[PDB]
Amino acid sequence: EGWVWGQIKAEARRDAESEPALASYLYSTILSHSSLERSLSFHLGNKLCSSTLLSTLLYDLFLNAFSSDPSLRSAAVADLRAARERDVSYSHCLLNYKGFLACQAHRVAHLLWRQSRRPLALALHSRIANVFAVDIHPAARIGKGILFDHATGVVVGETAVIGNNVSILHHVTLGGTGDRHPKIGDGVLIGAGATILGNIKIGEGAKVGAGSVVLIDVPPRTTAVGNPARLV
Amino acid sequence: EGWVWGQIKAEARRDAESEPALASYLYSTILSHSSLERSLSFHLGNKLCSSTLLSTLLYDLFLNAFSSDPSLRSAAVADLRAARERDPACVSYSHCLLNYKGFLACQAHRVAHLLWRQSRRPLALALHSRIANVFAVDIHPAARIGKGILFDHATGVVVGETAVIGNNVSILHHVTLGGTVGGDRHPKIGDGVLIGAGATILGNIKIGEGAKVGAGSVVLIDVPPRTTAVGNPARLV
Amino acid sequence: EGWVWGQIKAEARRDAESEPALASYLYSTILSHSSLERSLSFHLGNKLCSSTLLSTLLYDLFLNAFSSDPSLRSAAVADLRAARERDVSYSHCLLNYKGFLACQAHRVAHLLWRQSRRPLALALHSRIANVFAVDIHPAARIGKGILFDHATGVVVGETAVIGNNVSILHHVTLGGTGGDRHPKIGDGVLIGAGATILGNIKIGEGAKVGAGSVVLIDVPPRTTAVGNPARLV
Ligand SMILES: CC(C)(COP(=O)(O)OP(=O)(O)OC[C@H]1O[C@@H](n2cnc3c(N)ncnc32)[C@H](O)[C@@H]1OP(=O)(O)O)[C@@H](O)C(=O)NCCC(=O)NCCS
Ligand SMILES: CC(C)(COP(=O)(O)OP(=O)(O)OC[C@H]1O[C@@H](n2cnc3c(N)ncnc32)[C@H](O)[C@@H]1OP(=O)(O)O)[C@@H](O)C(=O)NCCC(=O)NCCS
Ligand SMILES: CC(C)(COP(=O)(O)OP(=O)(O)OC[C@H]1O[C@@H](n2cnc3c(N)ncnc32)[C@H](O)[C@@H]1OP(=O)(O)O)[C@@H](O)C(=O)NCCC(=O)NCCS
Repeated sequence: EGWVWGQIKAEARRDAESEPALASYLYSTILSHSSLERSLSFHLGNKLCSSTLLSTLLYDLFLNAFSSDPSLRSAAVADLRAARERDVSYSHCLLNYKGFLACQAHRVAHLLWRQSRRPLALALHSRIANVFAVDIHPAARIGKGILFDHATGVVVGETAVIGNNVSILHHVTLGGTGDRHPKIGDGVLIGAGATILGNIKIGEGAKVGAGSVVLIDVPPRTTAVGNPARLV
Repeated sequence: EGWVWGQIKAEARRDAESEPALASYLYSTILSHSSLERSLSFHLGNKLCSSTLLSTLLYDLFLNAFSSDPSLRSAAVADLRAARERDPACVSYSHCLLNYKGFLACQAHRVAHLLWRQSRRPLALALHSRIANVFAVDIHPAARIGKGILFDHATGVVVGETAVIGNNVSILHHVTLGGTVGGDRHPKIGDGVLIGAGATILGNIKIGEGAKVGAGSVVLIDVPPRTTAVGNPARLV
Repeated sequence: EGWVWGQIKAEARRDAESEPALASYLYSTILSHSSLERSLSFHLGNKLCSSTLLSTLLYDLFLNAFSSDPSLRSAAVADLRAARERDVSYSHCLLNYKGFLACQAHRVAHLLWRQSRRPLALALHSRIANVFAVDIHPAARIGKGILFDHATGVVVGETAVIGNNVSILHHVTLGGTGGDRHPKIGDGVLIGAGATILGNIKIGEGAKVGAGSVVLIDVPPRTTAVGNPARLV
């Protein structure tokens, strides 16, 4: 993290000196701080704010969360390495990637939902669907190192589980058909416009083709595709 | 309705004491009010506003609509009950009212549909655009929807100018009821129909009563009532 | 153009008198201007502004682009004719059509991407994805006479090429599967709603890709691809 943070500063410092119309915002958002945690809260606050919710209130809200849970910072960094490897600049991904931003703002919403602040967690969950166009129910359990390519259009149900190092592309739907939502193994690649329905199990290292409609379980390391989807 | 309105005010009261940050907003929107019609209008006007349209201008507009049409109030309650009785995530009445893109969009549409029949079409499209921006629901003002409609995860939905949606229909996210130029060219949905996520239904075809259309399906033919349509291209089951 | 603008000013002066809820906004946007570029620049600036980017700044940016490049003004009028022909009243298409407004904002980002103002280009690119719900990489080459119908949900890759007179619909994905790796769409093609096209494959002139289709192979001119996976018809 400490080095990753060192990158973003240098990388945001270049974009500042070369593009003056983004200089101010880059300073306040990134260059004026001394920690990724503070710089990520400052951003998420300004992005998710509304009449109902001040920007300052949310800056405070995400800052406490990040400073109260070490796993979150461990995730935010892991989700940032996942992009720079799998996908951009480190700083662009910080300030421009809806998939990254929303994943992080979800963990806070997940936290709030565990700490019995459900009315606020659903409110924050509503902003996320409005701004980042990502629709993950707060109760959903997601891992770290998650990549959301062009996250516009994503829907994750209430009782779904997303393992680590999963790549979920645009327009993916993990929904029902109780515990009625899919469980995604570590290192799964889900294709664009894919819909996976019902409490089923996608195996580790598996891959799901674009436009697929998976109803049945998908064994690890296997590739499933089609409408309906069968094992290749 | 007075029960639903009474249930909303109660749940809102519980949330205002459990979370201070949402207190003031819940008061002004729900608690400080005496009816559902006024609380809905107050809320729509705040989510569908811009520099083009003031929040206060819209407040009056929806408020004049609901007060000049009993059917509009009936549709909102019927829609409220249908998210409590039907929705997977099992929402309380207040959370559907405030946080649900679908239900909220549907009530903004009914007014837009009203400004179209009342020959205020340049306004009916201005308000149609806002609904698309904010709620991510693209229904033409000339489209006919019933009441008791469900809209899970609203974002993505598109409904055509000539389409017809009956009562108690469940439309899921990313569904398209669109064409295949002039005339009846969009689908007619019967009552009780469930339309799966992502599914696209094209043309002046009729999805009969109680039928079901699975996710990611591409329906191009008529679907006989009380049956199930599925696949690309969709087949009857 | 000199007429299509004359027709916009006509339709706009009409709605301005038939709905005073929009009267000041129409005057400010359209009727107080003497060019299509200025009104388009004005509008696109208010539609895309945020805390990062002032509306009066983006109004300066769009104005200086259309004024520097005559092929922008043409591509705008082309896109306008296309929607009027294929889909609006001209005024309505100018002010409320997400697909149109996206295109004309994208080309400006594309210019910045060539003129090496790539941080600004991607900034402007990221607003266009918010406001207009169209995700086109500034690197993507698009022609003119382009129609995005209910433009929500469109994703266009970095090495995609979209030819003249193409109709791209609801929920289309022109994506991948470094280097050239995205679709190349010929002139006159109609892409269906929900369709996903993947790879450095070519869609020939005047072809047709059905709705919800998944395209992985090339598609020969003047033929129709359909289904999942897509078969020629
Ligand atoms: C399926 C995928 C994951 C590749 O995995 P894979 O193991 O290499 O799959 P294969 O290349 O072996 O597929 C070969 C067979 O599966 C079929 N197939 C492959 N991808 C398919 C798809 N997306 N939809 C339907 N069928 C598909 C092929 O038609 C072929 O069928 P065949 O056996 O009858 O000849 C990949 O092709 C894909 O779908 N990626 C989506 C990524 C995306 O959408 N990116 C958008 C970026 S903007
Ligand atoms: C289609 C649906 C309505 C089921 O209706 P149904 O009458 O019970 O049909 P069944 O579940 O009994 O399955 C019947 C057949 O159709 C097939 N089938 C069902 N749903 C399918 C789908 N979405 N795609 C492709 N094939 C499907 C089944 O494989 C089965 O095949 P078979 O004849 O070889 O056995 C349901 O599967 C569905 O798709 N719901 C939408 C899910 C959704 O949108 N969730 C989001 C909530 S967050
Ligand atoms: C493919 C399309 C362009 C029609 O073009 P076309 O050249 O006339 O193709 P046809 O109508 O002759 O199709 C006939 C056959 O292709 C099949 N077919 C056509 N369109 C299909 C589609 N979108 N999906 C699956 N199958 C399709 C038909 O079932 C039919 O089957 P058959 O081979 O057994 O006879 C049209 O169907 C389409 O996909 N339009 C999308 C536009 C849209 O989605 N608009 C939304 C507006 S809001």
